[PDB]
Amino acid sequence: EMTRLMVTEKQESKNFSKMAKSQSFSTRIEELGGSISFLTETGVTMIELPKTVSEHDMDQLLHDILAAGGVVGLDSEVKLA
Repeated sequence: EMTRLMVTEKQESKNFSKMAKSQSFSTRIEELGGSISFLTETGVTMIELPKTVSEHDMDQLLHDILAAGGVVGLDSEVKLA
């Protein structure tokens, strides 16, 4: 299970592009139950994260997104709930 955030990398959040690609963010949610999805056609990064992660991993890792300027949009909560 995993809630997918559609992040967009552009002059706004292009700081996020390589953040998600970083060794830290490559793994962070993947080991929790979610993962990364890059849609490089337009510059979107869909982060799937289950609310079954620890609140730290939920809040602060989806916030790691925002730390990178990455903007979070709700694709779907826990694999399309």
